Amino acid sequence: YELPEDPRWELPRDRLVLGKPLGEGCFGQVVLAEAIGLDKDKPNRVTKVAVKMLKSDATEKDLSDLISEMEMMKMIGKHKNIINLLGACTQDGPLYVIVEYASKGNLREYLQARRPPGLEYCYNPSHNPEEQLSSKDLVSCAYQVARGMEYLASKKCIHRDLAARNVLVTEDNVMKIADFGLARDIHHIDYYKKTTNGRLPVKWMAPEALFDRIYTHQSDVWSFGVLLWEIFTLGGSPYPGVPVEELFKLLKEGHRMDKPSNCTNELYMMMRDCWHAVPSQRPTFKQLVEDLDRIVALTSNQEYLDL
Amino acid sequence: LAEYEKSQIKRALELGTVMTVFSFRKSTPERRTVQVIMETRQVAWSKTADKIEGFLDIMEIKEIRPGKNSKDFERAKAVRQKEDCCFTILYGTQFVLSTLSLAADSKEDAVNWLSGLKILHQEAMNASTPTIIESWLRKQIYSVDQTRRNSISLRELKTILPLINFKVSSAKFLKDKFVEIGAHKDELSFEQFHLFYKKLMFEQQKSILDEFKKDSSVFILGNTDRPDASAVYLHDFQRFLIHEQQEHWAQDLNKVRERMTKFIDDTMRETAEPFLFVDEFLTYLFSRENSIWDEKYDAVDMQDMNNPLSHYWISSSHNTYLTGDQLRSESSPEAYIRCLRMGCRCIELDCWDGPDGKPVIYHGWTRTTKIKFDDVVQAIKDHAFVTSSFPVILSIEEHCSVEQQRHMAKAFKEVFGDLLLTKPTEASADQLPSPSQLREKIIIKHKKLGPRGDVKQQGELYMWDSIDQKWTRHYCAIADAKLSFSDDIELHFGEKWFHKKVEKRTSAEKLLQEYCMETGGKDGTFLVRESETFPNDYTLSFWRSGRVQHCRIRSTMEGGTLKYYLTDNLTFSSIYALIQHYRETHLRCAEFELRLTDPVPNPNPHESKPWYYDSLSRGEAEDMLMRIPRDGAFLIRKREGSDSYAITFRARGKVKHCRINRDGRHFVLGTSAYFESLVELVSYYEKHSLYRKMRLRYPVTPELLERYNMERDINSLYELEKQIIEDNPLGSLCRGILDLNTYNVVKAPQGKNQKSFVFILEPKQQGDPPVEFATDRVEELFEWFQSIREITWKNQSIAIELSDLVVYCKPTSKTKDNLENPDFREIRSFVETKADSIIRQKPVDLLKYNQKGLTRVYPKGQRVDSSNYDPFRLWLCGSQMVALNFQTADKYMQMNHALFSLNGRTGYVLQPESMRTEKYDPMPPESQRKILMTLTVKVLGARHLPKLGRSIACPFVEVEICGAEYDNNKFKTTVVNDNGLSPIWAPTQEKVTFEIYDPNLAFLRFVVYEEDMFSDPNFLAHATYPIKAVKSGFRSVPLKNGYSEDIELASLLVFCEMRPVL
Repeated sequence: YELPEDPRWELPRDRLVLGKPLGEGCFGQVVLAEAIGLDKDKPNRVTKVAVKMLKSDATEKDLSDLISEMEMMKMIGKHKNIINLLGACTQDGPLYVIVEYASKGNLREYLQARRPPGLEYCYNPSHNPEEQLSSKDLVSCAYQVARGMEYLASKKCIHRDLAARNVLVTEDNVMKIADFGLARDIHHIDYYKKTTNGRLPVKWMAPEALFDRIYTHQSDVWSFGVLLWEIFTLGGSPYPGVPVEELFKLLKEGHRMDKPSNCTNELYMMMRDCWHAVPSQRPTFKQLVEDLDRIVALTSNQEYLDL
Repeated sequence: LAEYEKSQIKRALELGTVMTVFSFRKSTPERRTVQVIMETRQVAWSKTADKIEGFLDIMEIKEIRPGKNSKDFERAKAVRQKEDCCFTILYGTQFVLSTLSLAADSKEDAVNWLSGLKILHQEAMNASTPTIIESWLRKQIYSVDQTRRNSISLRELKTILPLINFKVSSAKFLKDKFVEIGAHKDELSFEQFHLFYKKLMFEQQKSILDEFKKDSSVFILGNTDRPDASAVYLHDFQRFLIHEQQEHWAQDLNKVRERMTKFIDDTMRETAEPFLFVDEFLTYLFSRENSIWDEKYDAVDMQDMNNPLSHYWISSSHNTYLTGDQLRSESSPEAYIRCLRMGCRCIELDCWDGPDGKPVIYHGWTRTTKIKFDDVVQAIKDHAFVTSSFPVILSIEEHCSVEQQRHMAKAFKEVFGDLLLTKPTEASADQLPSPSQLREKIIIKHKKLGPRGDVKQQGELYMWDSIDQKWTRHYCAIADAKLSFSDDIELHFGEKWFHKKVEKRTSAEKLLQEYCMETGGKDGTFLVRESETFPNDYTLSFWRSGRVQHCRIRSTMEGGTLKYYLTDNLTFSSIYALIQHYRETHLRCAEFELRLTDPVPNPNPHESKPWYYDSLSRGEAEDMLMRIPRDGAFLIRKREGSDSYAITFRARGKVKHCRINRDGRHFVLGTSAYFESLVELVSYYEKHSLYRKMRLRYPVTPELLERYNMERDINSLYELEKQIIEDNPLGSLCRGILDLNTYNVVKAPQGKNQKSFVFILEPKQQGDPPVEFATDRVEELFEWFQSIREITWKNQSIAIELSDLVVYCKPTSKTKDNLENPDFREIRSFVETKADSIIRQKPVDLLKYNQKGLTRVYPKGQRVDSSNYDPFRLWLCGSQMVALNFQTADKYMQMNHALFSLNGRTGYVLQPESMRTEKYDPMPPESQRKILMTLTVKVLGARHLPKLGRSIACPFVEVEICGAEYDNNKFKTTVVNDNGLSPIWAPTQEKVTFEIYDPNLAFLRFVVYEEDMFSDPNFLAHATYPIKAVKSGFRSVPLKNGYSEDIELASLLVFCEMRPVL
């Protein structure tokens, strides 16, 4: 195959040194690599990046899927609260996608690694008392993710797999949405074959996407409500002890997950709003952004000069 | 002219008029209002009346000329303006005179312009010292801000102390002086400043007067030398002049009264006994009228102009056309004009071939430009006799074709007429005439017909270096199977307000707090930082009108884009928009209405600079310094364990470490220079010199350090080094010397390194790196390549007319080195080496030839640096045409100006009769030498030493006797620290004894140097005087820059006593 070159994203292959792989999907791999001269004004600067590449036995459809994925990153643009494409190596070698690197991984495991004592399933020797996330930290993380979906929906992007696994934590803890812009065909995804083998986020989807496969930004709002539930369960598994088979009748009967122990009532009503049965009455991400900013301003207990 | 008339003339000059300004920098002229300012005595030209754009000191104006006869009016723009209205003014303290060219709108205005400028010039030259002190203080006030205001605040004063080269000791006695002078609320009216100024000098340097009174002497001062002002009484003052200063005209009291009346120049002081204050007496003792230099020699001595011309030292110059080095110097007629107005009376023309036929002038086989000959001679006439009407001697090193000499002589005669000398003045005489007899005449010196009536490659080339990775233009020459080349011939993130990683809000509030309190305390002033508490949001942490507060820059997304907004009242994209709109228009909270002032820079921006190392120990720093061969290399390093910094550099091939400390936010170098930022430090020292004459040119970064390690060999200059210097034709400019024998040149067809024409050195030893000189022209490349190639392997010449024109000063080499049979009509053209050989061998014979014959000496071509040689011995033997380069400034050159000041800078100086006697010998041995006059000198203090660079001077003084080897004695004065304006040399240090054997020709030379942070003396100012012109007493030497121009208020007090040996 051949790929037309784009001078704006094309980076020399020899300036990138691959390192230890970070995570492997069903078809593609991501590695932590070092890119030299990402800043055109600073050709000698080394940047830690995440490089995605196909497998050795990858098929042509996966190649087209990665081409579409890089193109979607290019059209959506740049935003702090999403993973941002930095460039691509398309000529004279395997297709490499150079994007930003998150040192602290996805927010589910990051939150799970910060659970306070008495809440742990097992003892964590890596517990640091100086990094414990206050309520302000959870509300700020939620605000950052909501800002990310506002940017995506502003670009007409439906994540379709919004999850705590699907947002990364930078070294600066700054939330960055991952796995967005995936034009993944909804042809046939089984409800009964776990992820990395093709399970839909059935515990993350809204009923319209669950039954009629209606994926929308309101489904995105529902999944972000699931994110809030997980965050205030500290990366908790949605619907604990609920089988996938019973999820259909539970959501159809209007059942919703309970109040997290350390979660306030206002945020709880926000979760109720995100989980409204009717998508049209579900709140839009801009209003979630403003409400979360207000909760942040109230929680941060810092004076600010109302101009 | 009447005085009522003067009123209108000056007032008109004071009101000013729109006046067309020309200069070489702008092809299109600028309409700008020009007005004279009495208070500054500056003729300033600007657009807006609030601020004056260009400065022009009236005193440094050396002449005013009408018409369009200046280098500026060649843009063919003033052509529209009539000849009469146009003029130009020449000024400055450099051999090239910076010019201000003006085009008028009506003639009468132009005439009044020139008239007023002239009259102002004479009054300024006549102006009393306190008045000019007032003008200078006013100049400082005009400088501190361009609003021309008449007030100063505390902060402007403190920033003004460096301007006056005075250091504030602790800033706590300064407010005390404020209390004493009565000024309050940190404001200064003009006269409060004037009084404070006087008080500063007086309190600083009252020990001068403390020694002045001394004891065992006529009563001049009483015990009221306390800072309390006390009066100088007229009878006491004339007592002082008659006894201490030994002034004959001081015998009359009325003269003394007139002198006080002039010097004080106060219309309030109309008392029958005007009185000088004790501090005013100090100002007198530093003022010009108390110069050591005796006025009586200013009047050209006519009776001394009756001797035959063979008995006069003459003002002559060597290849004057060169305004700089003999090589690569612009040649302009203004060089000749300034030369003649100096008082030269013998000038050199090295005419060469004329392109269209009319000859030109340029130093032979060099790149100095060409100027047409007709302009040269026209300028010669138009300034031949204006300052001195005595005869001039134009010397011709003819080199053109016969027809071109014919045209040259024809132009001579047509433009000179009677001014030229075309017939002997005394046909039957057997000797040179008196200079008086040759007044208003022009002598042409040039090779005549024979006894029977019948008669290297150089250029600016290119240097490609892998280290520098750029092409540098270096001057290059070839000789002795080697080549020499000289030195070189020549937006949030990056803005100051953006501070990126700041530790905390408390830290930023502090940083702004110290920034405000040390200076510039403003209301609502800002500091842009990053919130450690709020994500994805900036922070405009702002001082609040005597306080500091913190508020984050609000941030929201809108339209998919960042909206760096603020409460929705104001939202923008580039932080610049909000910052500015908040600067002019106050931000409005329900609490207040406040703007933004200070965009403080980063605390350590130098970090982002590659040349800056974070923590580099001394030994490793030395290691990288020794690895790097280049001179001009520098690197800065934070000294471990201390907040202080160090800068390391290779110069002379020696590594050197300089320690820099920090006071407040300023970084202090040594103990004097205060620079805000290290980036500012390097940016400044790139365009100036720090050590010796070395400048910080080459940054030392590891990324360039590998490329250093790639190639580490550059051939270098290696008093044996001085021997190599004199050997190579490029002289002291030869930075790089390379044996061209070791290289086998091959011409690069296409060249390399992005240049059109280059050629390959290809050394014999293949490991030697190439050099690859490049040219401008392909033909130049071919010429150079073939040049190195052979390196590896009735009338005859003079046109009859011009030869007829010479009547005196005949060039004869027929006698060769023999001096026998001196005839009055001949000239001997000597070069310094052979001249000195003759002087060492047969000095008496040189003297005997001289008293009849003419002796012309010029420096060798090996001094392409225009450095003047040692000519004192030449006058001691009486050499007549001691031709020098006026475009330089060396000790010997100031000896020239000292000698030729006498006789009203008319260029002639009658030799003493005793040296003209047959019995006397020029060079006397030890036995014949007999001390003739003892001369005791004690310098005391100085005033207004100028400022060289950002470093405040630490001055000392050298007083010495420029003269013969037996006459050569020096004296240094204990250097003082951080005291430029009002320094005191040791009141305790003793007087120095000079013995003078030959007073009729010997020079008193005062010089002032400053001890740098490297303890290296540098040139501040000089004063050279013929000892015959030295007066006695306590007198103020008026100081003078290297180019023989006086500096305002520059003076050293010195007590000089000349006792003849009896």
